[PDB]
Formats: sequence, structure tokens, C-alpha cells
Amino acid sequence: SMEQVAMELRLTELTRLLRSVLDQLQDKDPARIFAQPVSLKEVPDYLDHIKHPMDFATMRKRLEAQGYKNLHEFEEDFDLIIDNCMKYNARDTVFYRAAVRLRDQGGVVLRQARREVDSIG
Ligand SMILES: CC(=O)NCCNc1ccccc1
Repeated sequence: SMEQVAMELRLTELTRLLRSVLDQLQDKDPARIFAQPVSLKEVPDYLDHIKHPMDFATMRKRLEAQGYKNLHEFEEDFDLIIDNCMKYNARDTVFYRAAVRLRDQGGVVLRQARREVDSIG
């Protein structure tokens, strides 16, 4: 139907927009600490601690599969990355500190993204 095409045109642009947001967020992780899923070969006990793992590569896969219906779903996953890290790692680690910085620096980008998504509809 013409409707479903229109719906799919918007989803495509939401995806285009989120792709830009994603690059900007990941630019704030220069050490690439959150770039890939935590390896179970390197951290065997990880899933005993963290029930819903997340990282930028996994978000990107879901993104290109147009798996985010809105910004809120996208933000949930970004928050997972941060919150998981701040629990698994103690406060005085490079890991925890990287999460704090990514959260702080990401807030700017996500504040703008909300206003654009709302604006463009
Ligand atoms: C994002 C995160 O939680 N990173 C710290 C836990 N993962 C880890 C993996 C390999 C070597 C050392 C640590």
C-alpha cells in the first residue's frame, strides 16, 4: 500500500538520523572500550553479572536492520552500554571512567537528537 511505503520512508530516515547519532556517540569512545561485545573467552563470568549485554557493534547491526522503531529504543541500548559497564567495573577503573565520560559527552548529542526527531516527526 502507499501508506506502508510512506511508513517505510520515515523509518528509513529515522535510521539515517540515528546512524549519525551513533557515529557521534561512538566518536566519544576514542579508546573503543564499548566498540565490541565483551568476550566470554576473556571474561568467562560476564553473563553471571550482566543479563543484557550491549556494545556499539551490536547497536549498529540492529540499526542497519532498521530495528529501532523510535529514539527511545535506541537510547535504551545506549544506556545499557553505560550502566552495564558502571556495574561490572569498579569506580577506579579506566572502564568505569570511560562510561562516565561517554554518558556526559553523549547527553549533548541525544538532547539534540530528541528535538530533531520531534521536529521532523
Ligand atoms: C566494557 C567493559 O565492561 N569492559 C571491561 C570488561 N571487559 C573486559 C574485556 C577484556 C579485557 C578486560 C576487560
